Amino acid sequence: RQVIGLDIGTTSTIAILVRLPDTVVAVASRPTTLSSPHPGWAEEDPAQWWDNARAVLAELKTTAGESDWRPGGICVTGMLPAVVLLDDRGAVLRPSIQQSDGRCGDEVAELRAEVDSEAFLARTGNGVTQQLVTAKLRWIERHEPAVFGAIATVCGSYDYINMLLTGERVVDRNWALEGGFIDLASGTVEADLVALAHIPPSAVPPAHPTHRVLGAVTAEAAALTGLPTGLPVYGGAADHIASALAAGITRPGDVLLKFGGAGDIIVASATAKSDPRLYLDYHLVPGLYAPNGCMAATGSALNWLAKLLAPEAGEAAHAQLDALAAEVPAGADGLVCLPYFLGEKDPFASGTFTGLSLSHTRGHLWRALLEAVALAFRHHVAVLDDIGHAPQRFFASDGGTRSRVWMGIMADVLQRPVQLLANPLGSAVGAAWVAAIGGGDDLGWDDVTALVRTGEKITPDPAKAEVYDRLYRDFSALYATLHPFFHR
Repeated sequence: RQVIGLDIGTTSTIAILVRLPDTVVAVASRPTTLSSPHPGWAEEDPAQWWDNARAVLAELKTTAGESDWRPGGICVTGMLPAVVLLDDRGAVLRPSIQQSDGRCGDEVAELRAEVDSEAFLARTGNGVTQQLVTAKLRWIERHEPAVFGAIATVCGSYDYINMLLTGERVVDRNWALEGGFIDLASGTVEADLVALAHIPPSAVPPAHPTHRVLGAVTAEAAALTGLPTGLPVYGGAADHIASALAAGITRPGDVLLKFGGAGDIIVASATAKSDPRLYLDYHLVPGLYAPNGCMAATGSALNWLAKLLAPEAGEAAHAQLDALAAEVPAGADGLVCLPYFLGEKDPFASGTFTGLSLSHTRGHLWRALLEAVALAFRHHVAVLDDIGHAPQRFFASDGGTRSRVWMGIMADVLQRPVQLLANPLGSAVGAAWVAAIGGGDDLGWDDVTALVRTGEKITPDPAKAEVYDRLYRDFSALYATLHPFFHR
């Protein structure tokens, strides 16, 4: 029994064909262009998503061949919240504004001055930020009133592709929630909330939950994509959440730790409870929420430091530095690092190394950074705990998992077992799974992990709890001490 996931990614459009329960029959990809017409702008062409999607779906069929082509449902995921504008005829008004876009600081300031940023965050479980569809909408109204006045539909990237597939008009709950349109209490688009963006409430399509069938592939879209006519299409899926699912975050208390360029932490919870510190999403798993967080400098901060410390080491840099840090005690001999090189995610704090002496070596520096990143991950976990999400079962994925030293450090700091895994194909897998569970009940959400490369489960050394606890206390006190100085 066969199923497809499609991922409308930021620099890449990826589709996979899975034969259940545990086989990836085919993978297709295509590059996507991130434009920036002015500094801090991040835009994409929704017509390239669609062209990418047609190519990659058709290639799936061409790769697997007709004799192994029997797809039974498709789910589309991608980045969010992207802002796509359609006029009354369904045509794209201007290029899509991506979530990394930075053009709307002024409107964020107004929004923040015009509503209670806490009441708001308690309401939508997301903060008043440039990532709100609402902030980008206010910017457009003031900078491109003609675009603004022509808006019949505002939606996200994968919502747009789904419309092209089914002719339905909806958005993912999660696009609307991250976007600022949904009240957690009601789980629906609120007039109230749309009004803030000064668009008519008709301009935002009804929200739709990922796990439910959204519609079927139309005749036009069968033609353009190769997909069978009438193929069931599921709700669109938020990319980072589908990634959490694929990593096996399916039960309340499950936590994913993503050692990417920027770090993420994603947790499944029965508790919906916004917090100034952590953003909220619905899980794909019905009934669950997915509080999540991001840290700006993670693998990026290591790449920076590896270049400084192993200038002409090439790729071996990390391997070489990992080895040095290995020979260095936990806590790095009194080194304490704050890892906020782009800021953190509150203020504009900055990277700090302290406790340095002429005895420290490149290994201590590398280690201190390794430990600091771990420590920031710990802090999130403590926050999750505080809010009542009860973090307990831990997974790590992405690039940093290739470092046995880093992961040993992570576990010793967290003082819980950490299950390492590889999930290279990414979010597309979380998406195939949604359609997998919709086309029968021979499978649980649970079962996704047959599709990923689960690896070593690392146990902490309990004798390290006492040093990392004190380091944690130091890290915390370093930041509290340097706060006033950072906001001088």
